[PDB]
Amino acid sequence: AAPGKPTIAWGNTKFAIVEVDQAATAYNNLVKVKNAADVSVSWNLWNGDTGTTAKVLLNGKEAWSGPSTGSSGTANFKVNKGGRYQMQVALCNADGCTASDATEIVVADTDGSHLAPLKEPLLEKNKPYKQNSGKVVGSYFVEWGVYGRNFTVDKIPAQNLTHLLYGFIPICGGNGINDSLKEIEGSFQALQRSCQGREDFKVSIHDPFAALQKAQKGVTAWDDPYKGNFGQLMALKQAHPDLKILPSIGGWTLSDPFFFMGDKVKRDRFVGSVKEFLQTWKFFDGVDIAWEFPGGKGANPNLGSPQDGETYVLLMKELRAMLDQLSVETGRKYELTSAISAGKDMIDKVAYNVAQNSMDHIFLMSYDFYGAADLKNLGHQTALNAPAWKPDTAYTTVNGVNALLAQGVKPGKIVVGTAMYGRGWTGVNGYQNNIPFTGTATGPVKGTWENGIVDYRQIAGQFMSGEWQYTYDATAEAPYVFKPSTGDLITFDDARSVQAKGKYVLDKQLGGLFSAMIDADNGDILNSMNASLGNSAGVQ
Ligand SMILES: CC(=O)N[C@@H]1[C@@H](O)[C@H](O[C@@H]2O[C@H](CO)[C@@H](O)[C@H](O)[C@H]2NC(C)=O)[C@@H](CO)O[C@@H]1O
Ligand SMILES: *[C@@H]1O[C@H](CO)[C@@H](O)[C@H](O)[C@H]1NC(C)=O
Repeated sequence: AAPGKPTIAWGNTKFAIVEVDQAATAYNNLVKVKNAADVSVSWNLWNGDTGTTAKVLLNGKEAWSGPSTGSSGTANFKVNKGGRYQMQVALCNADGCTASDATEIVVADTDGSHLAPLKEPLLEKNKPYKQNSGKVVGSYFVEWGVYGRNFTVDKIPAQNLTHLLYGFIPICGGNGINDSLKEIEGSFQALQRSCQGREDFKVSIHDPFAALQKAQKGVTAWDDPYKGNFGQLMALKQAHPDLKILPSIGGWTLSDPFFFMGDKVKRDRFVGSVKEFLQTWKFFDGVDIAWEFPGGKGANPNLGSPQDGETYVLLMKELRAMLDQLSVETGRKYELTSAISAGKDMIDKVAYNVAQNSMDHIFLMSYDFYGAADLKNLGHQTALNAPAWKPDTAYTTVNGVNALLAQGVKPGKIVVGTAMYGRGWTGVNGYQNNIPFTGTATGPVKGTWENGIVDYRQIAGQFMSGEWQYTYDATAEAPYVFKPSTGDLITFDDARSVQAKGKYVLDKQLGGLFSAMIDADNGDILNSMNASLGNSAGVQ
């Protein structure tokens, strides 16, 4: 007679191709990429003959076979593809095979193949749009936004984006390499701990707790291998397979290492570490380079060289070559993008007409044109055009676009930036003709989280009532609010100025719109980005 029916032993059923060490702070130890997950199953036979061969089946296909030598057994084998499998133990003899009932096993991998889709309702004022314009609709999400801001990946209105950028991936390095981080309490030390035993100029993760270990919706079970932002982003990819999720390397305080990459030894090490990062974290779709900025004038006053423009072009070409190779190895398309200064002087330090051939999208940082760092020269921080009271204003969106086009950049490469926050001043005084910008300030406006910066959610929620004036400057295409009793003046984007940018993008055949930072919107800004680019209302 055929063997008795085996009973699968109670035991762990959750396995991982990329293993996470739960007691490690160094990135080198935190993540272990394997070629396959090590899976184990045991069984007992309570009734009948134990057979002569035991097999482990996954969805009916043998993953392991061995002699059946007694009433209990154990099998260890490898599984090289993530997902969920119906696992059975079968006992066989010459008279037949008898299979256990199925037990589901989970084999995790960093594409999120083991995760249920993270498909969350739109929150606040966000309304559904279809991504059918063919234009970029992008936004950055910041790693540390999950703390005080409480803005997690399940709050991203992901169906309303084509591109979600993750800020920010650091480049390893201590003294002289990441000195800009020392201005943020604890942050330089946090990077040194993440990078312990890891070569300078390789990428890492700045905050492994936020990125991988903090419990979040959909990744709360203790043995879920990937939690935090990365686990949720994997689940988000399962819900939105066409969303491009890009890691952004750099930003204001993590850009110092780029200034050393004129040394090809370092640049090669960096590019290779980016490839390894994308092979490790399969849910990412390419790389965004947020080097602030070639030539200097970013966070570090001691960095910047006339060589930086050449280094930037070489870096883009080598990144593209690495991504093209990764693409044909995987069958996937990978994107290379960069966030760049929108000032003409800064733009002209780089030959973007050359670099554009390596890049899918240029994220033009057409914001922060004015702010509390200068209390004497006030202006619109993210306007399309110059205002009527100063038509020679240098820092406008159009002037940045025009600087790129004049180099020879194709317009379809250029993604115009919108702000989901305001910048502002206090004590504005001595202005003429009811235009507060013609005055001078005494300090920064009180911020939501940081001095001189106010989330758009708070502008709409608190500063559009009471004593606050509201004015839309139709020449500049820029709104502003002003409280005369205290001289508080805030410059920001609203639905109308975003609409003007979207129409400008369509008219000039630009690439689309993007914002920083997604957590600060109440929905008004992203809704307008979508509508103004011609995306249809509804769900896809
Ligand atoms: C588009 C651009 O280059 N904007 C600059 C701002 O980024 C600078 O403010 C800095 O912003 C970063 C985040 O991007 C903060 O981490 C940093 O603390 C902040 N620094 C200061 C001094 O506010 C700004 C500084 O003058 O310069 C541009 O606006
Ligand atoms: C900007 O400064 C804030 C305040 O210290 C910090 O939280 C954040 O990491 C900085 N942003 C970037 C992109 O460096």
